[PDB]
This record gives sequence, structure tokens and C-alpha cells, in this order.
Amino acid sequence: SGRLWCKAIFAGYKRGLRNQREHTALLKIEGVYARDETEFYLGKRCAYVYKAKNNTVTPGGKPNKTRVIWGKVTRAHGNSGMVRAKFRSNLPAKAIGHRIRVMLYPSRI
Amino acid sequence: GVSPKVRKVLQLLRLRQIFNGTFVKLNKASINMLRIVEPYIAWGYPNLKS
Amino acid sequence: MKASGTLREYKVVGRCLPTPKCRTPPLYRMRIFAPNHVVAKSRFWYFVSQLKKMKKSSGEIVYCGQVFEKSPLRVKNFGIWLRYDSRSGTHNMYREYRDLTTAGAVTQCYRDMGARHRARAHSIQIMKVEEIAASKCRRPAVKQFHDSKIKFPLPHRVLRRQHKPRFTTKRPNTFF
Amino acid sequence: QVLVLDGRGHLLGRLAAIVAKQVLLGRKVVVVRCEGINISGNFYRNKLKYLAFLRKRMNTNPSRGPYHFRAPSRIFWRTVRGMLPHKTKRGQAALDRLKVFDGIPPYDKKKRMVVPAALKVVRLKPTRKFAYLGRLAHEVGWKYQAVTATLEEKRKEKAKIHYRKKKQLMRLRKQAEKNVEKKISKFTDVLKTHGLLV
Amino acid sequence: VFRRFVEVGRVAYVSFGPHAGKLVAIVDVIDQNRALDGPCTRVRRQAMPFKCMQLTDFILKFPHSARQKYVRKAWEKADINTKWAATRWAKKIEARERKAKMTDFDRYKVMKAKKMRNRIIKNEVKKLQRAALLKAS
Amino acid sequence: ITPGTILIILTGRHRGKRVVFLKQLSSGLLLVTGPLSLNRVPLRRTHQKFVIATSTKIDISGVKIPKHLTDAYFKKKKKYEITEQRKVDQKAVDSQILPKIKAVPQLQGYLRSVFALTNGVYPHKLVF
Amino acid sequence: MKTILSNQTVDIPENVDISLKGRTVIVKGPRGTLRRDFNHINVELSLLGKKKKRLRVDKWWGNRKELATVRTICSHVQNMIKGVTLGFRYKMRSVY
RNA sequence: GCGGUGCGCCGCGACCGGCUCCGGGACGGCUGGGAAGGCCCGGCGGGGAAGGUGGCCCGGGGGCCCCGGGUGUUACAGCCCG
RNA sequence: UUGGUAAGCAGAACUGGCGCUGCGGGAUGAACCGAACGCCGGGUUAAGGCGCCCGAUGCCGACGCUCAUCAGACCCCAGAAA
RNA sequence: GCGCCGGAGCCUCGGUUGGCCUCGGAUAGCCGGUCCCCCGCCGGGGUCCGGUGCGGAGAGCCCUUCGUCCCGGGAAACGGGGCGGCCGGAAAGGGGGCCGCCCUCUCGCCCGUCACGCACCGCACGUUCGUGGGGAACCUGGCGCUAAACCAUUCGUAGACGAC
Repeated sequence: SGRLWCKAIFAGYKRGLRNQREHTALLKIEGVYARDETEFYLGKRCAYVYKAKNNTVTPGGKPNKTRVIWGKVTRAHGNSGMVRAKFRSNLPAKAIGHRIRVMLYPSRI
Repeated sequence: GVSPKVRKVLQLLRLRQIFNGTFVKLNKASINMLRIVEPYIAWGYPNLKS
Repeated sequence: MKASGTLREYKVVGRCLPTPKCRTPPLYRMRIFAPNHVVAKSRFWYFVSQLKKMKKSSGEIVYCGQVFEKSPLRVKNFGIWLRYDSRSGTHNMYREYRDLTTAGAVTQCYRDMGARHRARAHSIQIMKVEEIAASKCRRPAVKQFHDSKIKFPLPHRVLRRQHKPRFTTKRPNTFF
Repeated sequence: QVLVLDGRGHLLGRLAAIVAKQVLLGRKVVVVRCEGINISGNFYRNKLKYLAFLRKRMNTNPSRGPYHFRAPSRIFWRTVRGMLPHKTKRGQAALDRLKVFDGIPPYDKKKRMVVPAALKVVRLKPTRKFAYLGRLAHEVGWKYQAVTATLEEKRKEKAKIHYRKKKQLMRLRKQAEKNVEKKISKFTDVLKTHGLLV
Repeated sequence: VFRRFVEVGRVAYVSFGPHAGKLVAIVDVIDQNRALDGPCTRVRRQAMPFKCMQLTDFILKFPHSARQKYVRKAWEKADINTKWAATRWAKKIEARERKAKMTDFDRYKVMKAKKMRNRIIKNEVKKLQRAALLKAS
Repeated sequence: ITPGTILIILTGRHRGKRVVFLKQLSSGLLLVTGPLSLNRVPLRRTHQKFVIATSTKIDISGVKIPKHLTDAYFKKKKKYEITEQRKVDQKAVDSQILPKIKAVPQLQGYLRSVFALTNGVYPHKLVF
Repeated sequence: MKTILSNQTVDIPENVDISLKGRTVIVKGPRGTLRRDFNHINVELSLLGKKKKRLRVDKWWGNRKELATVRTICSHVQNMIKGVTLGFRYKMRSVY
């Protein structure tokens, strides 16, 4: 009867001014605003959810549009709320400024 | 880019690359080597833990 | 010199090695100010080399144990004396403060001379740190805190903590 | 989903830089009441530096040239363009979420928010001078100040009369409070114990 | 306009940093922007900035400088402890911090008390409106 | 996690549900037991990692928890059907549990309802 | 440096009626009224006395060119009461 | 059954070892054998002055209390050194 | 360090560059500051940075100085005094 | 043959996972009350009482969802649910609520008793806004509608040809 994931926004690759690295992303988890705050989120599963023209089969459903890229939160980044990531499938840059779900499951409570 | 006296003295202490170190016993011949390379190194008197 | 952290206050007595011409040469003690013992003994070799004939190929140091405050709760008008190098000359001085530690004053000082004179701590000496009394004091600023029943209100309290909502419903307050 | 921002007492160069970032994350934003955004340092410094802007006209065919807008809507908009990567697709698109208006037309039965960091009271000492992008616009040839006023005056008349009613709304809850509080003793003393009222 | 003063006497609550959420007295105004202690409430004689301390409206009387035993007989005299549990200030401190305590199974059992508390009033708010209409004929 | 504390199953066809803990098997999996009645969840295993633990602990010292219900007996076979072996395992393991949940002030409107996220209501802050 | 307190006191006779709302001081006496605002100054214009017989202007923590303002507001309220009491009257002669 | 070889496509878990970044508990030594403060005005014994407590007058504003000066070494406060 | 008022000019000593050489930084670029390179995964750094453009202060970061009707904002460097 | 009103499937474009329906603004000062009294058309000041590290606090406020059946307790008894007056509103006009009725339940909202409901055998896109946008066609009735433009021919208030 509701949601079971936390909202966040892909906000560029890991990089310094003039050479970009594509094997690490950079998420802005919602309402989390220092380092202190970001222990929880470490290791915890994450998902980019999307929708191609043709039918992909699923597990636990019918063969339909919807697909995912899967990944993993690794460590904190900076001073201010941010977080790094490592999906198995390297992300599109379409998704810059679009939604991703961090889950709650591999919990440590 | 390194002056030709210093390349010779850093060789003799076997420090041939950056962030590398050595043990060195002390006397007058050992310090006056360590005043010629004294802007390519850091040294000091180590302890039972270091 | 860099004036990093706070400065400690140190006692470092330093005579010369006894050469055989007359058996015993004289000791010479000095209040130094510095954050560690490595710059409490090598900066001490710059002040003693100018008074006596004493560099470092003959010269040892006997002591360098940290000296502590002994009324480190009490307020004190210090009277510090200064020497400093301008772009156009050289100057001697007197210069006052308020703190609870002999050390802390000196530090406060190297931060004022940075602000009013663009002097950097290698053009700057403290010739005489000296604790002074109330009615003896000369200069305006530090005088006014000689008032037992001090009564001032903190008027326009500019707000700190501005990225704590980030966006909001209320325009803030600034009078408390 | 949509953010609204009364830029009254909100500075020029800063709101700019706080707004542009939300935009790039994917939020959509609306500013409103740009005829109040102010700017520090006194008006004969905000009129000159602005005038000398006007002077940059491509000499050989001035139609093509550096297009100087006049209205306090298009000015702020320009200084947000300045802090965006605007000749790429990702910048071009990020400007479409930004939408910014004169007066406060439509978008006026809404709660509209404030940034406290770009706020004048917080950010400038009280013995320092400053301009209004309002007047400044009316003294570089803006052609609608006194109309966006007379409209606005109207709408404060019609706010007061609502506020009026919604206090009297509060005069028949805070009293009913007292006309139920014996027969709501156990659903009024089991919130206290966690702290959602007192 | 002004009524709360940096007054040799004042008690100030501590906004942030280390000794946060403790009262503490004034003893010795060093400076322009830093003063000098709090013995009953677990704070050690030490200098303190002003850009951390919010004024309560309690002033206790001892001389303008005295040690930690003579400030014991000026703080155990006015009885500040008792009198900072009544303050409307420090019930909106402990009816805010009881919300961070709060469990899951409390959040939900507060939520069922909040669904049958604004149904009676919500009924009684309409029975005072449609009687105000009744009068003005 | 201790015996009798409250667990939130976060993954299968039951997800977000309030489920009780009974006994850790020697395969290492839990026994997350719903009182079939109230939730709609029977004897089942779930896995430490995919189960949040909660601060509530009604005691499970004095009742009885069966042996023969051991970790292989659960393990899969091949329209699986509820045979007449798992119906005295169903109501007798739970009717010893059921006199200790209703006795607490207002706890059988909470195991039945489902938890979920909304807003202002962030995972990293609250205690549960 | 930052001088802690500064102030000055203006005092009215047995003739005039003054008050305020912030720093906008009103006056009425034997021949008019006058509003003057000062809402551009940062001060404490506290009134005091029974039968309000003295104004008073403070200025906590000030540098040099804001202890100036103290006496200039102190001497603007002087030309408001001296004009409402007796009143102003320049004269001048035509020259050719 | 005991041995080796691996799965049709997509997946989860567990314990073992190498490399890193973190978080939490406890224990000893040093010094000026740390510096200062704490608790029995520590118990007898003198001296000193201010960012002058009592009080005493003068000035200046109200209901017997605050505000602005002077006097001077314990009185119905404290403070610095044997 | 020689000639020349001086030159992004002519001429010599010591060492180190560039030419032959890419890489972080100095918006910008043979010579300046960091470091010299087989194809890549984790980790920490140099010189430089941390409003947005742009990775990183979205610290209840410290004490001062300064108003400009031509303010100020970094080695070589790119505007000037009595 | 186009277009208003009220069943059955196909191509294609993707994004999202509950709502805040609003004083005017001061910052060396606010907010809420009832106001005895004086000036105004329900309104503005003055006077008195609360409060002020906002508790008439965006450190906020609302809604809240597994489903049914039997039997009681409280709340409600001015309620729940679906045809018509009559106004509300122009800066870029909202799927607004007051007043009769056809009708309609004693259920809805909280605490209990009564058991049952794929109990699919430890696991991934799970839950909405959504009757979503764009458009090839198939309907089924109901209400009702047969224009101009391009050109060619003509003008010279125009013209290199096009335009006018």
C-alpha cells in the first residue's frame, strides 16, 4: 500500500575539471546534508528504472516494456550529503537530472 | 631536472625514486652528505615503533 | 616563520661546548614563542648568534621543556613590546591586549600586526612580554573593559545556519 | 514538485546561483515578483554599470548584436543564463524549467517560499547602500512600471479580505477546543506523551 | 527596545558545539567578543564566545569575580534548576525531543489517536458556523 | 533480533508486513511467523539481511516452539497444495502466541496494517 | 575602535506633547504638529520620566562615523519643538 | 553410491585469505616525579589596594526601591601574598 | 656579465630545460609550478583548488582592515610614478 | 462529410510513485486576543491582557490504503451517499461552495468479541498520478451543419521576374 525506496538524482560522473571517469556515478540522496548522515546508505542496493520500445521478460510478471540497471552505493563524497556509486551497467547521460531508487535491502538494523 | 652533485649524493644513499627511504648511521661524513641534499629529503631520529 | 596553531611558550637555555682555553663558558636563557620544540631551538639560534659570537658548529642546547600558565583562569592586561620591519624601514613599539595566558597574547598580537600592517611573522619580534596593571595602561581600546558592572546587549544578531532548511516559509528574526 | 519564490529582499548575483543549481538537478522553479529583487552598492553604480552594458552594439549590423532586454523579468533571467552551460543540450533544456514573471499575476493563490542565504537582512550590513531592480528598470526605459503597480495594489486588497476570513476560521476551532475538551480527555492526553502540540 | 543584557549575573543557555543544552553563568567579560562558567550544571571554569550563547532571563548576584564555591552559594540560592523546568521555553524543548525518542509502533498509535480527535471538533466546528449564520437575519 | 521481537519482511509477495520472530534454524535462516489470521502469513523462513528488526519485544519465554519443523521440511519439492499435515502445525503454534499480543494496549491494529514511506519521513533519521 | 556606549538627553519644558512608534517622532505643542522619521540610523530613542519629560538616544557598539549620528538626531528634535513652540521666521531685504 | 567436468539464460546468500578506508571499547608511562582547580574563609597569624561591599552624606527619579558622583581598607560582599 | 637610453635587441660563464616530450595545474599557450608514460581494477597524493558555470566548505570555520560618481580579486603575466 | 454530446482492440511516445486553496511586511523589533473609549463602513487607531531563541513554531499542518462476516461498548442523531435555484471570477478568467429533492443507508471513523479469504513453500521492474500525451481505424445510437482559397482572365493607385 505504499513506497519502499528512497528517492535520489544522478548528478554527473566522477570527474575533475577536464577528464571524466565513467565507472563511478554521483548521487544526491534526498534530505541527507553532511557526511555524518551517510553511513546508512553505504553498500545498499540501487536501481535506475526505465522503459524501452520492445518487451523484456521479468521475474514475477508478464513480458512488458520495463527494465533496469542495477548497482551499489560505495562511499561518501565531499562535505555536504553526496554519495558515490557503482552500477554493473555503465549509465546513460540522458539520466543526468532524473530519478533513481536506493532500496532498503541489505539492512544493518 | 636535477643538479649534478645532488644526483650523485642521492644515489649513494640508494634513494633513486620519490617517497623511498633508508637507515643511515651518523658521524661527520654522514651529516655533511645530508646538507647537500637538504631540499630533496626529510629525515629524523626514529623510535622503537618506527 | 609561520604562526600556525597557537604559540606555546618555551624556556630553552643554550651555552657553548667547553673548548680548552678557559674551562667553563657562560649559559644564556631565553623566552621563545613557537608551536613545537623544533622551531623553539633553531629560531633561538638566530637571536643568540647576533649578541655573542655563537653559530652552530660549536653550540649545544641543554633544556627545552614547555612552560605553563599559572593563573590560566584569570583575566590579565598584558603589555607586549614589538619590533618590526616595514617596506620602507624599521620600528619599535608597545602594544596591549586581554587574555588569560602569556602565550595567547603573543598569538593575538601576530594576528593584529598581520591586519594593520601587512607584516608577516618573519619581520616581527616580541622583545618583552610583560603583564601590566589597570590604571597604568595607556591605550583606549583595552581600557574600557575596566568596568566591574559591564552591561552591553547583543543587538543585531545576524543569523548563522542558512543551509538548514535551504527554503522556507518564514523570513527570519534578528534581535534576541 | 514545483518551487515558488518571492524574490523580495533577495539579492541578484546569489539567487541566480542558488536557483541555477536546483534547475540542473531537474527541479522546476518559478520566481515571481522580480520588480523587488535588489542589488548592493548605490544606484548611480547600478545605473552606470548597466548603461555601459547598453553600449555593446555590433558596429557593422546592430540588429544582430547583443540584445539588451529592459524588463525586471528578462534581466534576472539573463543573470541565471550566465551560470549555466547554455550552448549544450543539457543547458538549453534546463532553462525550460525556469519560468519567471512580473508582478505576481495565475500563481498567486499559492504559498511561495524564501531563500534565507541570499536574503538582504541576513547578508548586508545596515549602513551600506543598495538598488532596486524595480526603479533601475524604470530608469533605463522600462515601459510598464506604473501598470504592474496598479494591478498589484488590487491584489493586496483581495488578500487582506481572505486573511480576514481565515482568522475567523481559527475563531471556531480554538473555541471548539474548549467546547469538546472534557469528552476528549483520552485522545488529547495521549499525543502529549510524544510531543505534537505543546 | 532592549531588556536581556550581557550583565555580570546572566544565565545563558548554550546553543551548539560541545556543552550544548546546558545552562551556564557569566563571571568575567574578557573582551569585545568573548566572555568567561557553570558549576551546578556540569561546565568547567573556561572562556566562551558570545556567538554561541542565547540569553535566558535569569540573573544571580555574586561579586564580579569569584571561585567555584562562592558561585555555588549564588546558584543554590535562587534555585535555578527547579525554575528552568517550568519555563515555557523548556517544555517546547522536551515536547520536541520526545519526537526523536519516538518508536515505530508509537508513530502509528499516535496516528490512530489523531484520526478520532479531529472528527469530533470537525463536527463541532460546523455546529458553530451554521449557528453564526442563524443569528445575523 | 532476539526471540519474540518484531520483524519487518522487505522483499517477497509479503513486503512491508509486520511479522514476529520465533527461532533461528541451523541453516541460519530465521523463522518469520505471521499469525496467519491477522496478516496472512504462516510458518516461513526469511533471511537476516532482508529483515529490519524493531524495538518492540513481547516475551516468548513460556510457550512451546516445535522441533520437527526443521530446515529440510521447509525445503522445496517440484499448484502446490496445503496438505492436512500443515494445519495443526498452523493453528497450535499460533494459538499459544495469540493470548500475548491482544493483552498489550492496542497492538492488533498494527501487525495487520502495512508500513511505508511518505515524506518528511526519511529512513536515515527516525528510530524503529 | 568600537566604542561600547554613547548617548545624549533632550528634555522638554512645561508646554509640549511628544511620543513615537519605532523612530518616527511626533510632536504637538502651541502651534501645530510635525512627524519626522529616522528609519535609517540604528538607535534606541527610549522615552522616560513621569509626564514624559525626557527623550533619550543610545547607540551601542559604534565606530567613528556612527557616534556622529547621536547628537545630530539629538539636535533635529530641538528644531521640531523650538518651531512648534515659537516658530520660524526668516526675513530679507531687496537689493539693487 | 565414489571420483573428476561443468550450468541454458538471468539471479541471491554464506563462511575463508590478500589490500584499504572508517567506527567503537578498555590499559600504562612522562613532566615542574605535569600546570591549574576541587572539598574541611581549611585552623591560628599579620600586611596590601580596586575593575571600593558595606554604611554615611551629597546630587536625581519614583513609591519604601532604582539611578548619577564623593568618602575610604572591612561592616549586612569579595580579592592578592607570606 | 660586456656593448647599447632601451628592445620580444647584439655578445659570453655555471647548472637545468626546449628542440625530440605527452600528463595535473597557470581560462588562454615550445621554455613557468607539480611529475616524466606498456593495457587496466581499488587506495592515497603533488602543484593547485573548494559561489555557479565546474569535482570539492550546504564548517552555527577564527581575530582585524576597506567603500570606491574609473573599488578588488595571486610565481613568469601581460598596465605605470614623483 | 465533417463535429458536438453519452462498448471492443491495434500501432507509438516516455516521464513519474500522496496533498498544502495566498496576510501585509518589520529586522535597534514582531505575533495573537477581547477589546470599555474616540474617529470611519463591516473598518483604523489608542487603551488593557497573553507570548517572544517563534509551540497561533515550514524544527510546521493535512490525508493515511490488506479485505470481508457475526455480536456489544463509545462518537455521532445538525451526519453518509447522487437532481435544480443563485452568485462567485479578467494580469495569463477555477473540472468553486451556500439553499430545496427523486433519493439513501445505519455501514463509513476509533477499542474490543467472530473466524474465513492461493498459506503459491527465504529473494529483482513490486504500490500511484492513469480513463496520461499523439494518432491509424471499428462502433452504437442522440443532436444538427453543404464553404472558400490557389490559379487563369481583368486593373495600373504596383512592378526586373515574384509580390502588391
